[PDB]
Order: sequence, then structure tokens, then C-alpha cells
Amino acid sequence: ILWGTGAGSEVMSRIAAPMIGGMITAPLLSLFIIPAAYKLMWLHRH
Amino acid sequence: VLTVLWPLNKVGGEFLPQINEGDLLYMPSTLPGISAAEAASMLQKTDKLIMSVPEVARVFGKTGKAETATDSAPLEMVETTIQLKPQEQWRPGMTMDKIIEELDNTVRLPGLANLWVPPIRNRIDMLSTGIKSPIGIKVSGTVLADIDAMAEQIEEVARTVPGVASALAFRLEGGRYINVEINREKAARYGMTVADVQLFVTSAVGGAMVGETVEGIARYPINLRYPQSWRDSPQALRQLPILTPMKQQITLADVADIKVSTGPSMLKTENARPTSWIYIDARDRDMVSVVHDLQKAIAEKVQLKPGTSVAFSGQFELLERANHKLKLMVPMTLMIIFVLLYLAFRRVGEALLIISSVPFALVGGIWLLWWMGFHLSVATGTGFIALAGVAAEFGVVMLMY
Amino acid sequence: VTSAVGGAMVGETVEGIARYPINLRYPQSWRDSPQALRQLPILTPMKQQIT
Amino acid sequence: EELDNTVRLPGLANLWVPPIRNRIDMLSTGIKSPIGIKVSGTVLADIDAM
Amino acid sequence: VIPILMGYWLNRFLIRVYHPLLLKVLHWPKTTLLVAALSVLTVLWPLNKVGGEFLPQINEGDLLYMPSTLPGISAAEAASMLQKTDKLI
Amino acid sequence: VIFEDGTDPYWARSRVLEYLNQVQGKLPAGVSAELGPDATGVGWIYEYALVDRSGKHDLADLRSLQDWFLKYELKTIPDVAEVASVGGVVKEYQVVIDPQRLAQYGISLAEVKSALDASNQEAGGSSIELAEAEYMVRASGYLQTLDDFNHIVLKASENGVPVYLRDVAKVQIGPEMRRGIAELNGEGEVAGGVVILRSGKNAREVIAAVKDKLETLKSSLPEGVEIVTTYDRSQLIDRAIDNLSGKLLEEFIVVAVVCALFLWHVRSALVAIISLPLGLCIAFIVMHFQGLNANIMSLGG
Amino acid sequence: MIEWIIRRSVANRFLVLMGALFLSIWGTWTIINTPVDALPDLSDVQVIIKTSYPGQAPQIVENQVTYPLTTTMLSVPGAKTVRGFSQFGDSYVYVIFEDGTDPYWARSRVLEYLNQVQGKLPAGVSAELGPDATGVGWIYEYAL
Amino acid sequence: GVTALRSGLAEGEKVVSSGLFLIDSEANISGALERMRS
Amino acid sequence: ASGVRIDPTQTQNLGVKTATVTRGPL
Ligand SMILES: [Cu+2]
Ligand SMILES: [Cu+2]
Repeated sequence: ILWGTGAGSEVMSRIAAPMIGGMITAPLLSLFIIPAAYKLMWLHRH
Repeated sequence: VLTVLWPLNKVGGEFLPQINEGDLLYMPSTLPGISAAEAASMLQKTDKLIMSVPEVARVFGKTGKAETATDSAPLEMVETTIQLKPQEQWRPGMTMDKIIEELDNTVRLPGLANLWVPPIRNRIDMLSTGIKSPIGIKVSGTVLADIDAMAEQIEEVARTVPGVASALAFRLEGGRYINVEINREKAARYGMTVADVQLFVTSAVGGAMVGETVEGIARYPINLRYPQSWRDSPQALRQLPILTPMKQQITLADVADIKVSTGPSMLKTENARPTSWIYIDARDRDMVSVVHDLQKAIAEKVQLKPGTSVAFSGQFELLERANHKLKLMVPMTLMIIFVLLYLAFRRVGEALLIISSVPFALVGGIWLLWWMGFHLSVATGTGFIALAGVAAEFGVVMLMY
Repeated sequence: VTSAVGGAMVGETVEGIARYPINLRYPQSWRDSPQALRQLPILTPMKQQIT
Repeated sequence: EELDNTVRLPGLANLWVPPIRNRIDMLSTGIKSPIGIKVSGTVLADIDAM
Repeated sequence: VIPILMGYWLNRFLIRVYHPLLLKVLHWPKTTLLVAALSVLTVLWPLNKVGGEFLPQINEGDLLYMPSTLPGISAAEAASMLQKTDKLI
Repeated sequence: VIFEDGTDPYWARSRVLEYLNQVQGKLPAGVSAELGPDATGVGWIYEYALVDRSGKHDLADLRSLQDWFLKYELKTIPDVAEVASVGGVVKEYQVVIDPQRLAQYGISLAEVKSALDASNQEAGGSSIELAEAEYMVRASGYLQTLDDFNHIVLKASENGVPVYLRDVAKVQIGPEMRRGIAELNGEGEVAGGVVILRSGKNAREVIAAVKDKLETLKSSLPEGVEIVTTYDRSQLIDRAIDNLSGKLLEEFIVVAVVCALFLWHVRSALVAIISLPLGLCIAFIVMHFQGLNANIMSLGG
Repeated sequence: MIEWIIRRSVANRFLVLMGALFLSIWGTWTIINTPVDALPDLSDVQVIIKTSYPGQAPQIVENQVTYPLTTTMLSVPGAKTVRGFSQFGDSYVYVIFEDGTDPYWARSRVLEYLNQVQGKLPAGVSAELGPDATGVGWIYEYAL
Repeated sequence: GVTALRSGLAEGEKVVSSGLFLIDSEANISGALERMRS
Repeated sequence: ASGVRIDPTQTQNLGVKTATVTRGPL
């Protein structure tokens, strides 16, 4: 749906792009952040 | 996130949506006051040019308007429909951007300023009563003569305050007239009353209808009129033959003076009084401040003649509303965000992680907007919202683990 | 009765947005009292002059 | 009280009421008496006699 | 919020005033209630026969003056009349 | 037309309309059937009067001033069903036929009227192409000067000498016929108007919107012209609300005094008070559902 | 609680399968019957009143038709603003409402203040009401 | 718009310019003029 | 019981246009 090949695709791509590059850096980097954040609370809960 | 988000927003940012249909709409506008003959000829000229480009199959043109309360275009403005050959039949190396480009370069005539738009999108824009400028000024009054001067004198104090501006008193002119100004005293002499003289105007010199033939389901008009030659020119009217009540034989000029003159070509009025507009705007720029600088500016350098007023309205009508109103929703949504995170974890410090680790899902999405070239719109804002939920969905399952 | 002795309206002047009434009538003195009406001058079709 | 004693003219029977309450009473089509009688007919002359 | 914020965020003589009174009422328990529920019937009966007038009235700041006269008045005299009263008001 | 109490107003109005459509043609010459405004017998929100003791204007002026500037500035305010003019004099071009001039000139009353009502219109004679342009054929004929009156043709001899209206009558300008008069403070009769609110809508809202709209014309009105106000509803509304606000701040303190009187630990007072706002919040929220007005009595309980 | 709803749903494996069929069949029915259009969801709300007046200058059209229409429309309940167009030959009057209101309401609303303005109109010019469509209804065009 | 006067009043005298102090619909001019004096 | 006195005559101080008598030609 990203490739604007066809009709009605002019908008059927402007809504997907945010979730293409957005979900490229979200999950892979959330599993870095989530732990790196759940570990800093063992320094205040201890 | 902060570092990449900052210089990644300062990049392009243009108006919101565009939907391209198969066939396209061609609207070319010209000056007002064009004849239904020349305007029709004009329509044929362009249509034959539009046909020149091998990519087009049909061209259904239209000047003026059709018998419907939805169409209201003047002859000076033509709405032409263009259907193109199947996408599989175009020339080897061509697109629609190229087609539209070739059309705008082929189809064009003096005075006729070309323009191209989508059918549906156009129709919407059409019946759309409203104002395009982000900031607009409505000077209403009793007599057009006065208000028209206001706008003129307001434009003078418009290009003297942060923001570009333009008048309107000029957009609303160009109508051509031939005035039969009846002389009551002259007419009286021959025994004719103002109305009597006017008949030779309405019916004699005008294509005035007067009856209908009932032919089955069909119904056609019957109208009285002189021969065209008797009404060719202004002079012709000054020698318009009149058979007075007293069987006297005179000319129209014997009971009236006729003079050519320009004037209004359409009277747009709002609220039952005559109101001329003033279209002021800026490319990009700010909003909630300019109209304030003007409500005090205009009313402090130009005296409003007794019997008129001023009103401010533009594209910020529903802008300042939605905008400010979203600032009354985003807290509600955050307060419902926490209610859902505290609902499955209950650890306060845990909820914070989600509503703060989301920018990663955001920052990465925009770097793709620049690459592909996508534009900034609400559609992208919709994807980014669903994206925020997608990211927050990776966090809840991870925290739980 | 309607027009002569009454303030009967009969037209309107189109003045910009404004619109004012035009009415025909005799002089007030010709209609002061009942007796006045019994001597209301009438110009009959046959150019006769009666009350 | 001072108004009802100051403001008064022959024939002109005075009365005092609230604005809003009056306006309501005004457009109020109806009958004030606890019991009312409507004698309707064809010619006023007859019913008025009823 | 009661115990969650009352714990987070002459009382002797006053009670005394009422106490003996229960010892005073628990005397002839059944009959005391039949004279109290009788003081209701007894007090309610002559307390209703007192005044009883139409329902509501709402007084606004400014007031409305309606004065009516006989019908058949001229728009001249009626206008004059209006000025007369207004100057008195 | 009275309905069964409870029925939707607009239903009733859109109902009566169908049996008023077929009765429009049956009505006399030029009398029209005006429908009641979208308001009731309470919509009367704001009244005012136009005055001018400089002597630069008069009744005729003021009412016109009200009918072509004011009414149009006020009827354009959100939720204002109607702006009714009150006790004013409307300029009337009154042509006074002198009976004797008629007899002397051989003109009849009947003739003058027909002649008058045939010399006050404008005519359109289609268009006329030239220079590939579209020229529109306009024709004058409206009455403008009093001369246009004096010069209404009644009779024209074969000779060429006409007989005008000025020969059978004078054309004085005067007032019209009035159905009601308005007088201000006993020291002068003037014209004004009342602002009537769309039945269901908000009072104080419109009242405010209106007032500030007037604080705009106070620099657009002619010299000597000033708008003296005669009736403000916000005054009472504001006071009734300020009353309730104080009493609700009364019992707040009263409770804070009692529950902190027998219970020394005072922090138990402020926590017992938050039951009031909520007891009222959860109320106005359900009140909105029914969409019922919040009047003086709906503030009594 | 969230768990229990998942527990009893573990049971009734047959009902959930049927409740899924009543949902899949109820969805297959509406995915078709529901109005499909490339029509970009409308725009604005207003009632149109066009009155044709052949061969009449913009000014005369104003005084004879547009004026009495617009001015008398000022008092139609629900009218935010009123647009008046006096073109040489036609009179397009627009009555704009508060976005959201029912179209037919507005139309059945404007009608009452157009009933009393019909007789006031010139000789034989009529007040035509806008169609039951918007600025997108233009579906199919053709030529003979 | 100006009437030459034969008598009745001398030069200078200020005079209101309105028959708008009476009601066009039979406000007996003689009587309505009386209300203005006492 | 109010012997309040009032001016019976018609009164107007809120809108009356006045003109001055002149000597000149028609
Ligand atoms: Cu167009
Ligand atoms: Cu009353």
C-alpha cells in the first residue's frame, strides 16, 4: 500500500508511511528502552 | 528521539490531502462580461485543443451552467470534463503529471487563465459558500458606494501590518450596460407613462417571453420582439421606433437618453445588506493575533462612515475552535490512557514508561516521510496515532513479561 | 373610502435596502367630521360633481 | 405603593406586575375563571343573548 | 473518602442532656407514642385551617406597569396618555 | 393554533404550514400571512431606545436608523429569533389629492391611482452583444426625487401639453399609521427595539453577545445618536446566580463548622465537603441529557 | 474479571464458533449492502433557493427577487448566515445552518419563510428549491 | 422644498421641520396642535 | 394621596429637528 501504484492510493499511502518507518524504530528500540527503564526503578525500589 | 525529531520537523510541510480520479476536470476562467456566443466559441476552441493530446479519449465541455440549482457558473468560466484513454494506451514514457503538463501547455488562449482540478473535489469547492483567506473582513452597509470605499481604505491599512493583503472591490466589476433612462417629462408629452416606454424595452428590444404552447407533455415558450437589426447597436436603440398611444411616430431617444456604462456583474450580499469582502492572508505564518491587531488597527486610523460595520472571518473559523478544543481532549485522552495502564499494572511508575517511550515509534516514522516524500496531513496524523498504539502494544506485553 | 378618506397605501419607494410606503388621500379637512364625509366631493365617471 | 398612588388618571385603572410573568400571562390564550362557558353559534346576535 | 482521608489527611455534657430524657420517655412506652402521634393529629388539624393563598410569585429587579382603560382610544390620546403616566412614574 | 401540550414546537410549525400554503392565495390584495417567531412569551430579552437631544435627527430618522442598521446588526446574533421594532414613525411618501384640482383638470381619483401605480418600476430588456461582450439593457423608472412624483403623467393633449400629478395634488412627506407608541422617561417619545431569543437557547449568552455588539456601533452611530438601554435580563440572572453561589458557599462553611466541631480532627471536614460538588456535578450532567433549561427554580432544589 | 471472561469462553467452544458465524455472516451481509462510493464524504450543509429571472440586470434581480428572499430568510430558525447572489438572469440564495443539523429539517424549515415570499415575487418568476442532493451528487453525465 | 411665506411669522424664529409630531392616520391636526400648548 | 404635580403638555427632547426662518428668493 506504500507504493502509490493505482487509484485512490494517493492517500492509501500517506497513512501507512508513519507506521512503516515508525514501527521500524519502535519495537526494536522499545526492547532496549523498556529494560533500560525497568532496571532504573530497581535503584529506587531497593 | 529529541535530537532526530527536531531537525526532522523543520523539513517540508504542505497543505493536507489530494485525491486523483481517473478522468480530470478543466476549469479555465476569464474576465467577466463575455457573450454567450464568444463564450460558446471559446468553449469549442479549448475542447478541440484538449483533444489534440493523444492521451485523451473524450472531452465534454461546458460554459455557463446547466438547469440545476447546483450549477451557477458564468460564461466567463468553463467547467470541462476530460476522460483519458485507458492507462494501458498512453504513450510509452508518459504519466498523468506529464499529460496534465502537456494539456496546460497545449490548451491555452489569451485572457483565458487555465486551471486544472479533480471533478468531485471541484464540485465540493463549488457549492462551497465561504472564504478561502485565513483572515477575512466583511464590511457591510446600506449603500454599496460607501462600503466599497471602506474595503479600499482598509486595504491601505492592511499592507501596513504583518501579513500580505488584497482588496475585493475590483473582483466585483466588469459588467457592461446599456442604460435606457426614461425621461418622465419627455414621455408625458406623447402621453406615455414610465411603464409604457419600458414595454418597448422588456418585450420589443428584449427576448421577453409572453406565452407557452401546450404540446402534449412538452411545453415551449413564445416571445415577442423587434427584428434584430432594429437593436444591433446603442445608436440603433436611439432610433428605436415607437408607436405612441396617440398614433404618433417617434424614437426611443425622444422619450429617454441611452448611455453605455460599466458596473456590477453580480451582487453578492450576506445577511440582507450589501457587503464587500477583504481577503487578507499570509503564506504559512500565525493566526490568533493578526485579526486582533486589525480589530484595533482599522478602528484607529480609518473612520467608519455612519451606517456600516466590520466583521472578521476566515479559515480560522473552525481552526481556532478545533485547535483549542483538542487542548480540551488530549488531557481527557491522557487521563484515559493512565486509567488503562494503571488498570493492568497499577504501578504508577510503570504507566509513565509507556506514555514516554512512545516518541520512538514517532521519531522513526517521519524519517520515512522525507525519503518517500510524503506530505504532512491528518491522514499521516491518523497513522501516527495508530502507530502510537502499536508501540504502546509492544510495551504492555514486554512490561508484563 | 379606501383611498380618498383612508390612509390607504398604494406603493413603495425602493431606496437601497430601505423601503417606504406611498399612499393617496384627500386633505385632512375634507374628512374631519361625519358631516365632512357627507360633503365628500366625488368626481363621477360622467365628470359630474356630487357629494 | 407610592407609584400606584402617584401614577393614576381618570378612567385609567392602574395595575402592576412582573415583566416575565406578564409576558407569559399575555401570549397565554385561555380562561382565568375556574369554570367557563363557551356558547358558540352562527350569528353573534343569537349567542350573545345566550 | 471518609476513612481514607480521616486517617490519611463538651461532647460529654451534650450527650448527657439527651440521655436522662430517654429514661423519661421509656416511661409508659406505649402510651407516650399514642399522645405524640396524637400531638401530630391535634396540631396538624388547626394548623391547616390557617391561611392558604395562590401559589407562586417571582419579583424581578425592574417592574412592569400595565394600566388599562376603556376601548376605543385614539393613537393620539393614547400616546399622550402614555406620556402623562411615564412622567408621573 | 394550540396543540396538545408536549408536542415538538417545530413539528407544530411545520404542521400548520401545509394548511397555510393553500390559504395564501385566498388572502386579500397584498396582505401576507406572517408566521410567529421561533420564540415564546419570554424571549423578550433586551429592550432599548434610540435618542438624540442634539436635534440633528428625529423620529423618522431614528426608526429608519433602527430598521436598516440596528435590526440587521442584531438579527445576525446566534440564537436571536427576531428583533422587533417598537413605537417608531416610518417615513411615508403621502400624496394628498386635492378634490377640486381633480374636478378642474378632468382627472378622477380612480385615474390618478392607476397612473401612479404604473410609473414606479424598473425594466430589463435582455442583453445585447457588441465587441464580443455582453451588454445588459437596464431601464430606469423608480421614484427617487419628489419631482418624479410631481411628474407623473395623468393626461396628455393631442397638442403636446401634459397634465402632471403636481397639478392635481401636493406631495408632502409625513409619518405613517402606527399600532403602538413608545415613550422614554416622560421627557420624549422615541423608537427602539426588543431582542427576542430562540426559545430553547441560552439567555445570558445572547444578552452578553448583544451588549458587546452595541459597544461596537457606539463609534459607528451618527453624531448625536445614542442607544439608551431600557431592559437588561443579565442583571437579574447574574444576581440570582450570585445568590445561589453564596449560599452554596454558606453550607460548605456550615458543614465545615459542624463536622469539625464534634470531631476535633478537622481534616475530616474538607473531605466531607467534596460530596457537595459531586452531588451537583453528577446532577448537571444528567440535566444536560434531558437538555432542560437551568432556570431559577431548577436552582431551587 | 478480565480472566473469567476468557475462562468461560474457553468453554462453550461450540457457541463461540456459532457466534462467530452469526458475526461473519452478519458482516458479509453488510460489507455488500452498505453504500459503496468513491465519494469523499460530503461537505457543509445548506438549503438552496434558485429563482430564474431572464434578461434582468444584476441590480434588478437583486431588488425584485434576491432582496425579499434573503431579508425574509433572516428570521428562519437555524440560519447561521444567508448568502445572496444576484447574477444577470438568475438569483441564487443560500441558507447555511449550524453544521450537523438534519438536512430535511433545514429544508422543511426554510419552507415556511418561503411560503410568504412567493406572492411578493414578480409576475411569473418562481422560487425553485434545491434538490435533495449535495455538491457531489453529480454521478453520471452524457450527451445526445 | 421651500415655501415662501406671506406672513404668520417674522425672520429668525426657529421652527421645527416635521409634521411628524402628529399621526398621519387622523390625528386631528387642530386637536393635536392643542396638546402642545396649555 | 399624592399631590404630585406634572406637566400636561406634550414634551419632546429626544428627537426634534429645527430650522430657522430666512429671507430669500424662491
Ligand atoms: Cu467552477
Ligand atoms: Cu398586557
